[PDB]
Amino acid sequence: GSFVEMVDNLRGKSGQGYYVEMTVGSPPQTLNILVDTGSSNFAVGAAPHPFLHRYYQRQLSSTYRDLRKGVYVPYTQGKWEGELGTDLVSIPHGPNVTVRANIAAITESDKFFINGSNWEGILGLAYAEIARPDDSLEPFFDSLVKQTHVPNLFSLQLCGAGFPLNQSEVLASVGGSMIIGGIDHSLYTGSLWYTPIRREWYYEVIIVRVEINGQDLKMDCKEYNYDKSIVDSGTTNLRLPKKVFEAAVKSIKAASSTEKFPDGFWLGEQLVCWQAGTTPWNIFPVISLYLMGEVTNQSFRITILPQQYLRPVEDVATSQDDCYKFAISQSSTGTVMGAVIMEGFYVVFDRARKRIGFAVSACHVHDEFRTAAVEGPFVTLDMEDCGYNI
Ligand SMILES: CCCN(CCC)C(=O)c1cc(C)cc(C(=O)N[C@@H](Cc2cc(F)cc(F)c2)[C@H](O)[C@H]2C[C@@H](OCc3ccccc3)CN2)c1
Repeated sequence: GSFVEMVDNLRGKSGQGYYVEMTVGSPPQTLNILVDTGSSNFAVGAAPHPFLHRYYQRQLSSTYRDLRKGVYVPYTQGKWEGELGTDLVSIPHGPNVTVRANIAAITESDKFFINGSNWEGILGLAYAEIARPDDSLEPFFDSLVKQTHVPNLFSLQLCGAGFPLNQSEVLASVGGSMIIGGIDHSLYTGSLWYTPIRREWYYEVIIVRVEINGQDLKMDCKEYNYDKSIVDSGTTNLRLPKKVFEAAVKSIKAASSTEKFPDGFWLGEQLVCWQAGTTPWNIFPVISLYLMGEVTNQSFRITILPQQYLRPVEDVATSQDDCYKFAISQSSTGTVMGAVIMEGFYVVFDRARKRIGFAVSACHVHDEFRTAAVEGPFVTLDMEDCGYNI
């Protein structure tokens, strides 16, 4: 591991997001910021909000510059409205550099901030193409690279605990690592496999095959990427296109058929609980996603365990049972490889080489019988046809 200063700089959990500490302004104002590879705006609470115990105070920053422009960002989930400006930004546990970056000062929001998440802003790490108001608003990471010598690459190790973290525990627990400008080899085991970034807007990839316990889901691969497939730390669940979700759930139900679960469970809405330590991991199937490789006609697969797709939640009775929610849900906007999927892997966003790398995470949750995996190569033909074109 060559980036010790950035190792263990993340906190949080899949259900509320993973955040990194940042400072904005002069003198520096410390804020916790949601790491979001699924959007491209850097925005911070800039006005009192019931769920915020701190916010960006522009009038206290001598380096604050007003862009005299409003900004609106409607995500899939919530939304916020703000005022554009620029200011000096640093990452305490990051590269020892300070950059001037665009900042959306959030003045109004709806279903955006999360009670108890401990974060006050969002760091959109994707490309300018999806930045609001438009692509002229340079994203933070682009500014970082243009203004410093930091390599155009970042890597994420999101660490799920495998069990519930109460409010005090999640504040004292290490949630992972965001290595800015490099790859830290202590964060993964085995080899890194790379899939092409199809197009630079979201971190778009192409899934070419899906297996549930080795059984081919057997759908036209274009269905897996309808209308796109993205890697998104800002979404908890693995979200799948309607038809793919229907097929996957039918197969996961068939594989786990020795136990019957209520429809509410499969809808990702209700928890299921087992007596302490008795979660029947073995009845649940592993899920493999095959991704386009960088070599013509070659693919590789990432394999996740139910310890990734079943999200630990506290029992509504705080009892001693081990409880979980099904973290796979339906999408109308394409596949979203969310945080629960990212928790099984060290993910390298190699912007410089337009590729995303995956390796088994040194912090993925597993059991003595099965582990997450990244394996290759596989001969795969016509993978370009798996991509969707509007
Ligand atoms: C339930 C709260 C949120 N949690 C739990 C915590 C992560 C979730 O699991 C969850 C569930 C769903 C169904 C959606 C989102 C979501 O929108 N997540 C947002 C980031 C985000 C927004 C927010 F309001 C609150 C957040 F905690 C994080 C991502 O950017 C999506 C948006 C989409 O790109 C659209 C887009 C639009 C404009 C500009 C750029 C991109 C692809 N990536 C998050």
